[PDB]
Amino acid sequence: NPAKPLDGFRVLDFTQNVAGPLAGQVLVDLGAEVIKVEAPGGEAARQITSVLPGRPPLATYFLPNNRGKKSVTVDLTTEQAKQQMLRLADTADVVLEAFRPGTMEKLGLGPDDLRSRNPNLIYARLTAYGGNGPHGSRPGIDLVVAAEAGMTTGMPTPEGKPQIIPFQLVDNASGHVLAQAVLAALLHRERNGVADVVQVAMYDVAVGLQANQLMMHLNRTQPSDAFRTADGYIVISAYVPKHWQKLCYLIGRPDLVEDQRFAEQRSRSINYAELTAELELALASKTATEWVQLLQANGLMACLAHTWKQVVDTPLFAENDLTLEVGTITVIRTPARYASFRAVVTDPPPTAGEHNAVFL
Amino acid sequence: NPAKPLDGFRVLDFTQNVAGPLAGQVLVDLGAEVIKVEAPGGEAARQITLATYFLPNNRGKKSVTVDLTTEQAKQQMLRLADTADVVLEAFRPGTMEKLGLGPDDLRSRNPNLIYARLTAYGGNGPHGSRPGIDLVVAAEAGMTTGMPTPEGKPQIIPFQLVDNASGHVLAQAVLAALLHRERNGVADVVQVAMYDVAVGLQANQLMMHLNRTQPSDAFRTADGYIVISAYVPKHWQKLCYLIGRPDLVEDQRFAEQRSRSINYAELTAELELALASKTATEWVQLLQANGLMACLAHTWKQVVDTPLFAENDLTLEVGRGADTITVIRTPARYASFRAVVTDPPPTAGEHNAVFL
Repeated sequence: NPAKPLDGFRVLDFTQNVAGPLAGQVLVDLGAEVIKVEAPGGEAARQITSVLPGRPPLATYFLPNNRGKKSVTVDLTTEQAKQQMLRLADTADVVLEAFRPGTMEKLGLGPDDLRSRNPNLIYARLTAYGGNGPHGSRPGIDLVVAAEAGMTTGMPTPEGKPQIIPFQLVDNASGHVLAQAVLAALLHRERNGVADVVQVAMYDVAVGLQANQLMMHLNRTQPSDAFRTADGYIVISAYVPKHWQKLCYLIGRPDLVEDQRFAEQRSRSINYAELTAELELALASKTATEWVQLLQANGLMACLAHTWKQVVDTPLFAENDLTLEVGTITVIRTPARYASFRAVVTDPPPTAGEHNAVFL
Repeated sequence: NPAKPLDGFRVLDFTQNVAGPLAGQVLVDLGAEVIKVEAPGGEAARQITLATYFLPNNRGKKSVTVDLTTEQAKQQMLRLADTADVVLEAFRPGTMEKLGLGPDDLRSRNPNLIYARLTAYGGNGPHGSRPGIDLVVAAEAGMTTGMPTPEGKPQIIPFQLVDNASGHVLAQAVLAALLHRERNGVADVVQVAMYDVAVGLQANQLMMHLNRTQPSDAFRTADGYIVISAYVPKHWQKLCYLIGRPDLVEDQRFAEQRSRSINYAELTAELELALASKTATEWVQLLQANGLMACLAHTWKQVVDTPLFAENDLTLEVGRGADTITVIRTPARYASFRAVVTDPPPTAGEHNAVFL
């Protein structure tokens, strides 16, 4: 019922898989009409399912990021689709595209093709590596882009194998950055009358996520770690003088405050190895849950390293109202929250080509 | 010279550390006037060196120095907010209210003011009231799951992904709010919790517990590891011929995609047997020439020197002539204007005279 930021805006979404569609989902949550353009028979990600005992399989990649969207089914190689897409684009505020560089141009749907017809059209491109040269022309997925951008650095594994982060951080981060860039473009148009071309590379996002560590190499705080306890590990960050002193008294080790090895913070960094040893000797007297309870009650930053299975059952997780029901299946909402409207949609994903008679 | 999306907008930035200032930096790049509010001595992050935390996210901002506990600074902030379009704040829940600078305090005076709050855990109740930093929020949101360590220690990701992702999400939400105000006349309160962002980055992994593909990994070679993803039927087949193992294509253990996943341990031994005859660099060259996804697992020291890194124009220089400092630009790019700034960070309190 209440107004949403993007009411009245129409988005043509050519993207597949996760990053581009998440950006589409963010736009939907903000009130835009987002029209998926899929290959005949539907997007391939519709078929990639996970087993749910006693129930139809769950399209774990497709369903969460295409709720409340509309769908047209079209074969982009034929002349008929080209014309339908050109007519559909004349009515659009935004085009979202995530093919590898050069594709849309070969189809006759490039930024120049579409923008010559519609001077108010915002054109947004998401690629793996940028399309700025020969090395950046390649297709990629999360796992390979993450590793090529350096995200395995400094994480030792038992076998000496590079550590591969087991969630799709580059995809999901890229989705939000693209959404950000579309929003900026919409504002640019609204205020200045300029309809822009926007480009986001997953590689650039990944580099950005590691910017501080990368920076030391562009130019030729303890205790803050996980620690053994009597039972399980505890994560503690207490390196600011007030917190550090507080910590030493709380674990029953006042001697550490004035120990010349640990008294100043720089000493804590140089003698970092000795410090974790002293802390773990002291932390041995309680379980991690007990230490977490004690340290938090005294205003120190500490927590358990929860597993995914544990996270979803914590009181904090329940408190933040992070889930929605899609008719039933449970999914996670987009992170940004607003007071004057709810940035969620209850609608299910569209069936493949559901709105062909409506838009073609 | 050319118009920028946020020309004419003024932002009041109370944020510290990485997450919030990154959002401010995006706003600067998009043309906004962003005014930092710092402690009298200057933000603490100015001193944590050389300055890996402060310099990259505060270029082109202006700076005022004030002690927020005093009534004089309180009044100065209230007058300044009367002129502002956006407030960015990243203290723990309840803090700004205690200073008399909460959303109702500021929005009562300025009905067009957008108020944006970045917290660690949300502030929606008792559990989400705590302060936090990247490392602790990441572990509490589940980001150590499924990563085995030599010593059995939980694996802590050594870069600030939750901070930097949160900044972009905040920037996104501020942009949405600006459009909301522009089109619907609503000046909103915006909230982004780092925990919520962290949950979102892991959404598919979390989702399996709310309701209920090979080869794609790193592999040993003669020298170094190679990362390969070739699990799609057409790609799987190409890989087998290129590494000299046509027998693997029809091998009952590996012929179907589901089989490769079940027998991934055997698959890995067979693949590494073949990959042992060449260096990782050699395999990357060969596999890419044939349209397969493969790369080295570069270190940070290596990434910066690659031809790919150079192609994408990812760095900018801060200062003039010699002894400039190199930083990384924000990722989104635009044709009608450059989302970059040359200007250096402000000195502590540099604009005290102009704003207070």
